Amino acid sequence: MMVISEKVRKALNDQLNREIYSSYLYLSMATYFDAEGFKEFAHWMKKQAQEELTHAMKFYEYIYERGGRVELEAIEKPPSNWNGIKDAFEAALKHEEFVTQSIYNILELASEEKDHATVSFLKWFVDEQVEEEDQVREILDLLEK
Amino acid sequence: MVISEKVRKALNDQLNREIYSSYLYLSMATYFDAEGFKEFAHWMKKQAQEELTHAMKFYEYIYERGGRVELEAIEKPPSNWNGIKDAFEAALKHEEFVTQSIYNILELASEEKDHATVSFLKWFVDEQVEEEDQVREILDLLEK
Ligand SMILES: [Co+2]
Ligand SMILES: [Co+2]
Ligand SMILES: [Co+2]
Ligand SMILES: [Co+2]
Ligand SMILES: [Co+2]
Ligand SMILES: [Co+2]
Ligand SMILES: [Co+2]
Ligand SMILES: [Co+2]
Ligand SMILES: [Co+2]
Ligand SMILES: [Co+2]
Ligand SMILES: [Co+2]
Repeated sequence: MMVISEKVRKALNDQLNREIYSSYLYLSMATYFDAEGFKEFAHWMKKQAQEELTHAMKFYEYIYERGGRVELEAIEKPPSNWNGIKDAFEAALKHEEFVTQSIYNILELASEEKDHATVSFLKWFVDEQVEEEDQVREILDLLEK
Repeated sequence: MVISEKVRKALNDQLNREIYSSYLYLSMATYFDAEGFKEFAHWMKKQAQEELTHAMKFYEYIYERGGRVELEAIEKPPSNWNGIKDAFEAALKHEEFVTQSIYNILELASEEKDHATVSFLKWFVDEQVEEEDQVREILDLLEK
């Protein structure tokens, strides 16, 4: 019933678990901000946390509409503390660039397999990822002022 | 054409709404730049660019479904607002109109069992919810 390859289902499945860890990382950034009493930065991390679950569930439902199956993996414990405000956001940017590269790797994999549906599915996330990296760069830019 | 004329017209209308939103955000950049709010202006210019990418998504989807795009005249946007908060409230009010308009196309596309168009729009429903919350977040931070 699967109209994607195993290599593609696997890579999509891996990304879903990365989106889940992303939500968890952002949640853990919330705990740091909130403990430092930066309640607005924390509110942004909790919103980002809920959005990354939106990302993960988008991968979920794509995997299944293409006849695949999802296996959830263990979620590593995220850091719960950073050396200041700028450093936590630098970590967010670092993580978002990591997510971007991983999505790029799936896109090239899907193109070499002539998988049009998965290429087209992924282009939506490339744009969101460009937006999400620029968001952090803007925050970092404004903090060094 | 594998979309109905009703959906095509709805999608072409939204394309022109994205085109206008881009021009609105550019106009807001002219205001922020005039007033020295250079960083705000950069946000507007990036948003103007993004709204154009929204326009070209609808463009390509229409042609991919066998429809045609027709570009309408672009209204002159406001040039000036009464301060930063006023500029961002207008943005928020404009985003809410864009959100409603997309839902109306989603409603119509569902009723016609146009599955491809439902699936296309659900990306925009989610982007719209984020874009609304971004400017709402700005406004809350301005009350400060
Ligand atoms: Co808040
Ligand atoms: Co994500
Ligand atoms: Co992200
Ligand atoms: Co977005
Ligand atoms: Co986002
Ligand atoms: Co910038
Ligand atoms: Co800037
Ligand atoms: Co738009
Ligand atoms: Co918009
Ligand atoms: Co956006
Ligand atoms: Co808020």
